[PDB]
Amino acid sequence: ATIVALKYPGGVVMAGDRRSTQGNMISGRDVRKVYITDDYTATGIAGTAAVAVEFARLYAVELEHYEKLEGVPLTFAGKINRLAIMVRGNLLALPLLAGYDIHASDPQSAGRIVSFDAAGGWNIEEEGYQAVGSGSLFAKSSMKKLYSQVTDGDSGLRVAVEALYDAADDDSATGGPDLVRGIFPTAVIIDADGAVDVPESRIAELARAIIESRS
Amino acid sequence: ATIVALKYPGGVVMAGDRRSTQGNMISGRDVRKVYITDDYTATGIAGTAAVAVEFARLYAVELEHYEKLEGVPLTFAGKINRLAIMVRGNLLALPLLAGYDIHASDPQSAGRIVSFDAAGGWNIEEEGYQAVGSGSLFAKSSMKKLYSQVTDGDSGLRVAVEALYDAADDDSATGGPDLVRGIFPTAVIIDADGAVDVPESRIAELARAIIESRS
Amino acid sequence: ATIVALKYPGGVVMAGDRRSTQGNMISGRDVRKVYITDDYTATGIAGTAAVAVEFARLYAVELEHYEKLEGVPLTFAGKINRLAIMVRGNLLALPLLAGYDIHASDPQSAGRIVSFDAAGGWNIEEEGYQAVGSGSLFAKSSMKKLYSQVTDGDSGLRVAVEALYDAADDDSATGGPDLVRGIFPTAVIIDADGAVDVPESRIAELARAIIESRS
Amino acid sequence: ATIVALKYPGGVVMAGDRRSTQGNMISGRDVRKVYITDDYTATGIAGTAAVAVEFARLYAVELEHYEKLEGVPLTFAGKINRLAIMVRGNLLALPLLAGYDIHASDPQSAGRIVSFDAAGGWNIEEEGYQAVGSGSLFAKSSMKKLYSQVTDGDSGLRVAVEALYDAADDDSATGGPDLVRGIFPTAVIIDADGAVDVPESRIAELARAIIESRS
Amino acid sequence: SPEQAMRERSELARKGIARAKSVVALAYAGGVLFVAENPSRSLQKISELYDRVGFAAAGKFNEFDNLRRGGIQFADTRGYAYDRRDVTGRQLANVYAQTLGTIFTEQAKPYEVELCVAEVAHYGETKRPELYRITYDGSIADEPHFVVMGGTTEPIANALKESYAENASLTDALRIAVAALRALGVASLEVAVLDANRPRRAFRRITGSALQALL
Amino acid sequence: SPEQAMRERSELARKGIARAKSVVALAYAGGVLFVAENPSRSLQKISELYDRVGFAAAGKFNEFDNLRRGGIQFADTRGYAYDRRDVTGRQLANVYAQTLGTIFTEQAKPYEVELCVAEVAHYGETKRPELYRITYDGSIADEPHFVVMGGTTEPIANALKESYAENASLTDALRIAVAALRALGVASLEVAVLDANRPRRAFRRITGSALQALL
Amino acid sequence: SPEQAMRERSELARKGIARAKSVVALAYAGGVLFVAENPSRSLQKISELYDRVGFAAAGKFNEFDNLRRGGIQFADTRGYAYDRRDVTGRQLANVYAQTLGTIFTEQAKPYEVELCVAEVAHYGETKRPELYRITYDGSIADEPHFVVMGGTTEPIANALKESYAENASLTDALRIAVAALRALGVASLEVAVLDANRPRRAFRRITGSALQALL
Amino acid sequence: SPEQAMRERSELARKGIARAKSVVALAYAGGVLFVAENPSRSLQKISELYDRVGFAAAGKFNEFDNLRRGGIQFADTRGYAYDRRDVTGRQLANVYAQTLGTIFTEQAKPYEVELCVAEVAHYGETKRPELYRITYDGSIADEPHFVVMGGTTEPIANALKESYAENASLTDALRIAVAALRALGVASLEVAVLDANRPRRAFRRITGSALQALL
Amino acid sequence: SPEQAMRERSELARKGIARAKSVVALAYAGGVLFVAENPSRSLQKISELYDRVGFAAAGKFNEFDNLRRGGIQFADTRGYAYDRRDVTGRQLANVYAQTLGTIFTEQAKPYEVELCVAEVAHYGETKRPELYRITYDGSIADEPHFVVMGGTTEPIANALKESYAENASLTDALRIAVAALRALGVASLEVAVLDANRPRRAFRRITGSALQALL
Repeated sequence: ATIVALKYPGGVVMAGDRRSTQGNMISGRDVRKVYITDDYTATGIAGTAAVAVEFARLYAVELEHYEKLEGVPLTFAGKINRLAIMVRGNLLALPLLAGYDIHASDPQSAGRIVSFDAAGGWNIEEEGYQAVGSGSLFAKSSMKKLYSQVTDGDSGLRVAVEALYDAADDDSATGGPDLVRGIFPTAVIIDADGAVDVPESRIAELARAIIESRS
Repeated sequence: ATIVALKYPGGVVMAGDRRSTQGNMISGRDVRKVYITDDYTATGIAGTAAVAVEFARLYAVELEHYEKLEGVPLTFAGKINRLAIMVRGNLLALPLLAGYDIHASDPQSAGRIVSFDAAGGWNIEEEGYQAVGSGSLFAKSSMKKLYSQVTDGDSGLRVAVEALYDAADDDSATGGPDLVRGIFPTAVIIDADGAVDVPESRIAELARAIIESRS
Repeated sequence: ATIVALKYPGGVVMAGDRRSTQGNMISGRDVRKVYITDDYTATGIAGTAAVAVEFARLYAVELEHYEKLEGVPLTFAGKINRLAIMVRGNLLALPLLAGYDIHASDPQSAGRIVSFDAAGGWNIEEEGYQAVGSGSLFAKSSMKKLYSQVTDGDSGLRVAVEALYDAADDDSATGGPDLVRGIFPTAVIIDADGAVDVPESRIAELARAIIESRS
Repeated sequence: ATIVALKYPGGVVMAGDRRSTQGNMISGRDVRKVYITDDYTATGIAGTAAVAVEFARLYAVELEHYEKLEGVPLTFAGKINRLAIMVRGNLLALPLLAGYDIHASDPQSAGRIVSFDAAGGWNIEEEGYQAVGSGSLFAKSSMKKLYSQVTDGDSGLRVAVEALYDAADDDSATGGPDLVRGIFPTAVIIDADGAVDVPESRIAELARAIIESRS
Repeated sequence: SPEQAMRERSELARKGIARAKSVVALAYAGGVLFVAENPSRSLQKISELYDRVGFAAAGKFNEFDNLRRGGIQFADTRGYAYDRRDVTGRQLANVYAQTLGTIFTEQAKPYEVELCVAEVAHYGETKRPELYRITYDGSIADEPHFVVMGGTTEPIANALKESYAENASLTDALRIAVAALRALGVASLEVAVLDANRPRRAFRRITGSALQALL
Repeated sequence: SPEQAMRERSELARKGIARAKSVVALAYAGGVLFVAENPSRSLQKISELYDRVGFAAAGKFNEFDNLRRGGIQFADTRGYAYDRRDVTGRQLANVYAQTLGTIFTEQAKPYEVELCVAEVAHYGETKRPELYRITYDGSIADEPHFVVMGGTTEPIANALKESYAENASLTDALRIAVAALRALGVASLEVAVLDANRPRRAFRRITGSALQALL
Repeated sequence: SPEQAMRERSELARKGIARAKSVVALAYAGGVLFVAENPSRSLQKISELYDRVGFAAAGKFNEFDNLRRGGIQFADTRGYAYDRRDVTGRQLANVYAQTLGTIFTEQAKPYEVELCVAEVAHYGETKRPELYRITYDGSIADEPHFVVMGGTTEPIANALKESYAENASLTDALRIAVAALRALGVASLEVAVLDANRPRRAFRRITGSALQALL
Repeated sequence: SPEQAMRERSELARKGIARAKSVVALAYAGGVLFVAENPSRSLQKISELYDRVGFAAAGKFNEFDNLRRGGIQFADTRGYAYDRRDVTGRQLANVYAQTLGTIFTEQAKPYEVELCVAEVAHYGETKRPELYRITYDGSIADEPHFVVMGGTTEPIANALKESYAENASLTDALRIAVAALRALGVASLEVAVLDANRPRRAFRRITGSALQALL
Repeated sequence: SPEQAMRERSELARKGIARAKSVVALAYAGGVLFVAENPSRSLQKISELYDRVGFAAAGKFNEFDNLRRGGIQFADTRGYAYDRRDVTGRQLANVYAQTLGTIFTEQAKPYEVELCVAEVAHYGETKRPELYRITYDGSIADEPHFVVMGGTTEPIANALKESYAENASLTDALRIAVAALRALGVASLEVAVLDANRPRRAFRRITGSALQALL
């Protein structure tokens, strides 16, 4: 499994693969690993569907509990602090966080990426892209060369899909586009208007274009 | 032991074998591993009769306690949540859940199959069939080829019995049809009218027809 | 040690050997391993006399406590449930339970045999006979051939004594009839009129007849 | 160390050796290992003097506490039950119990011997003699041949002293009669009139007669 | 002066109970009939405790709702502990009486509730229905025919003592109960029965066009 | 002023006891006869505590039911601890007296109950029956012939003091007790005996055509 | 004299409640309308409990703020435990009634608060809105049309009983509620609605130029 | 006003004690003589605490039975802790005084009991007997000659002050005590002595033909 | 009679508060101005709670010092838990109100203190200052302009209602507050401000020649 997040002017994009395996045997085919936990925040865990969905549900419940109790949503700094408490208490796969900062001075530079290390410490990415999972190295090396082509949301989505394809090309634990069954990776786009899921047809067309170009 | 569940238009079927062994010695001959725990829900545990019957009794008691306390049966989403709490608390063999969703928009697509992994996480099957146990691989590989012939309840029952026969053919821990003693696998069918046990004569006739065809 | 129980029309019989050893040295000669714990229930533990007698005393005290508190004896289903709680709490040798169901629809099919596995799960025997202990395999293999001759209480007692003799013939930890000291196995018969101990002279005559036939 | 107890018509006798060692070095020469804990009960522990005397003191205190609280001495069945609780709580050397049953129907068959196994379970001897300790096997094998000569208290005392001599003859951890220092084994006789200690001169004369006969 | 306090508490409880509406229970041929005046659909005074045990109460809703929940929990625990046949109306009545007595004695303010427990025979068995009445101070009584609770019960008691026949029909009993209560259409009425002809669960609620047709 | 409070509590307890029905116990040749007026079959005032110990009470059912259950539990624990012969009527009477005194002293409201404990000799033994009376404040008395509790006991006490003979028959004692109580057919009467001729369990309940034949 | 204390506590609670301002709830076509007089922006008497559950209170702010927080916590816990559809207005009303009754009974000073709980149908479903009223002593009532709490409620109750129409509009209902309350511009007024047309979260707050435009 | 409460408690204790029977203790040549009026054989007011310590009490049986049991337990614990010679009458008297004072001070109702503790010299030693009197409020006094407790003690005190001689005989002392108590055959009398000539246990009970012969 | 106790406690609290000196708070253009009469330099009634939260109190020093310390600890804990922007004046006012209400209700003697909490906008933000007043019984109010506590507050309240202007200067506000308080040099005066122009910490103390220059 591999989850990739990269920043573009005016927002941030997130995507993940759809494969879960027990060693050398394929366990699932349409595993969803990216979820929307808030109006301006999405999370992703590289692992089984159950762990990721439980983590997303717990984070959403915590955020909504604070929101209902105090009547105001938490600041982005406070959102990261609560997430790290949950990660430390659990310990395991580590989560990836991407969101939008609506209180930032510059709207064009408001997208954020947060990563947690093995020890549970959180770091804020400054290179504009981050990948986690087994194929994280290949995806990051691909984004290193492909990040110069990102200028808007569509370019960022294309680059993320290409990074996922490159990661799946070199890792057997990551699944590539399934053009026989029709199962493509899921993506989430967060901007000033909020976090929205990308429709499967645009994902499908981008994957088909990348596959045709690679031939 | 092997428990197989597959979906057909308008319902779902479940079946299991009748063998329990201590290594290389046969312990039981008529072990029952599928039980009805609710009006629209059945469960199955691959193991000894005592563990399966205790699990079914506990699940039924929990469901009935909630039903009597609140006056309304739990939703299907809430039924899975309570079951996962019981599985996590115990840890071991893992259960298989099949039921009918009466609140689904499409009645023809209401059958559900739920599986729990080793870590205790629950997953909802989308391929239409699932098998657990020692002979799960052979049964799943058989259903992979035989699923194109399922169009109603009787076809699904035939395919499930054939999958059990194929699983028993390659695994020594799974028992096949006993035409000398007269012990055949047990099956449960759940539809819009509720969960009902299949009579032993229809099981017997299907097993006899499959055996004759294989000769 | 070996304890054998087999069903006959209208009741059930139980018997056990009279040997206890510490490895290769004989410890006791007249060990009693079958006890009557209720009007319609007897139990047997393959092991030392102290453990078996303490288990029987505890079970009898529990049954009598419930009987005096509620004024009605427990059902057969409830009797097994309480016994399994005692077995699980202790953990070891495993007990064997035989009794009569007076609430059964068919009086001729009312005898019951209950066995507990290593994990502590209870199972109800359906093959009509069951043996536990070190020589259980030989006794069961003997009853497999000798069960066709059981038609009443006396036939069942003869078959049980023959099974004990066959088990002692192949196992050094099980004692056979002592025709020099005069120590023969103990037996218990449970029928509609209740559980009664078999007198030692009928045991002695059956053992002598079997020994003479074997010569 | 070895403690031997054997039954004679109308009572029971108990005796023990007077040696305690730390491996291959002799530690004590006049160790007492048999004590009177009640009017009709004596006990013996094969080991150091301190452990045996503490055990006897604790048992006597418990018996006297019950006697003073309820005003009536415990039954023989109740005396064994309390002793087993003390043995189980401690865990080690195991005790030997001999006493007289004044409520028995037959006064001539009232002597009792109780033995505790390694697991702590108590057994009632029916062969008429019992020996515990390191030289228990030799003493028991001697009593096996010498038990036919027991007809009264004096015969039983002679046989017990001979058994102790035979046990000491083959075991280096058991001490024989000391005809230089004048230290002979201690004996206790329990009959209908109560438990009494045997004077050292009768012990001495019996030991001297046995030694002379063996020459 | 405990007498003054007891009289004041009894007067307060009687005043609290007398302001509540009237609920009546009848024993017809097929079981037990419960009739109550319930203008609110959301709040109910008649519920189910176990398979063959019913519940009815009059007074403050919050005070008897907790008692009903506790009784349901106790019945479920006792059924899972021993067996499903263990739970009877006597045990629930006794525990309710003890709880009410303890509340009356220790708590500052007594409960202003009246409790009725009805039981029916199991499927395929013949046994007269049992009705119990629990009064606020813990008093327990057995009523062979009918129980009237809440409000001015004397006129209804006389109206039910007159023109009452055993082994009546459901419709005849319903009309008799309605006429007695009036001394009232689909709305402001709650009707529940305990049908002894049901296999396992005897409780059944009549509401809607069925009640009007029966009326 | 403790005197005023003590007098008020005593008056309240006497008023509560005097409203209850009368239960009488007689000591005939074969044991102890218990006669009480019980219009309800479900509720009973006479029960069994141990093998040779009976129980009888008058007053509020819930108050003495708990005492009976506690006495049964205490008797069972003491029997399992030391021996079955340890439990006697004296210990149960003493513990009941201590419990009643503690309830009278510390609890807000005294128990309005009267307790009677009867014991019989063991099988094959000769000993006069013992009767004890426990009064609500903890007072204990020994009654050689008969105990009368509940209601206006003076006329019944005089009627029993006159025309009372030792070593009478069961029928004669039953008629004498019935005549004394009247100063009453199968219904509204509860009769139990403690038969000393029984091997182990002396308690026996007479109900039905047998009671009418005896009457 | 519990009656005097109860009357004094009730009088104190009524005096405390009657000094507070009036808050009214209306059930229009699109949901539930809440109107209250709130001169302070910082303090609010109308809040949200769950997706389709509202909250309104009158009295001391600190007393009902804690109740609101506890209700929110309980709703969140129950939603995370079973499912999001488990939480309903009935459970919150019941737990609030139990809490208020316990406060009234045990605490030194009763709470001078009035509680209202309103629920609306889920998205894409048809169901009439439910309104509940909880009174300080734990009394619970169901109001089909409107609930008026705080202050002299009689004139407002009459003004709302007259000129009230079902299935009205938001503006018409707002004007009716304002006229009833007067019998009041953007300031010193708090308006919240439960919009059933919302997908998941029905609570919505109207404040600012929107309220003036609606007015 | 602690003085009023203390006087009322003292008056209540004196009234309770004065209704009890009289028990007297005498110090003759061979030890201490205890005489009491005990019409019941089952209940006893004179018991044994240790080897050379006696016990006597007057008043409510349940109140001093617990004190006797506690004293026996304390004496046994102290004897097992340090030595058998550690326990003396002084320590028991002191602990009884502390217990009685604590009961009088803290408990709601004082104990209506009178305590006497007598000690005798050890075997082969010369020492005058010691008598102690403990009064309900914890007061302790030393009586050189005799102690009279219970009932109208003044006439008996004068009758014992007159015609009392030291170093008298058992028979003479018994007659003197009986004559003093009368100011009375085998029945309704309890006699116990503390014989200093006994080796270890000095307590001895005289009952039956021996008492009549002594009288 | 809770009303009498409540009135007496309120009168005691009012009498205690009215003897204290007067402290006043003003909201000028740059923040919040605190003026108090403090003849002791060591003791202070104005302190700091968080970055933008102030504190002022009147009454017994020891009673509000503990409240100030608890508020500081709570603010620090909440800031370290979620974020520094989480802490606001509303939460501190609410927790102070709950604490004061609990002290008034449960504690024997109410606190004779008056509390004021003032908050200012963050750096680079525009928002009107907020002032809260907490009264001894837990009552909370919002004051838009000024808060006057301690002593005869009516003349100062009128003097501040007259001649008060918004957006005034520090010097003008200081003179107005001093004139209102007089209706007073460097000594016996304590002045603190909450400067909104400060980056992080807004609290500032004016003492010494600066205060004289401002005056």
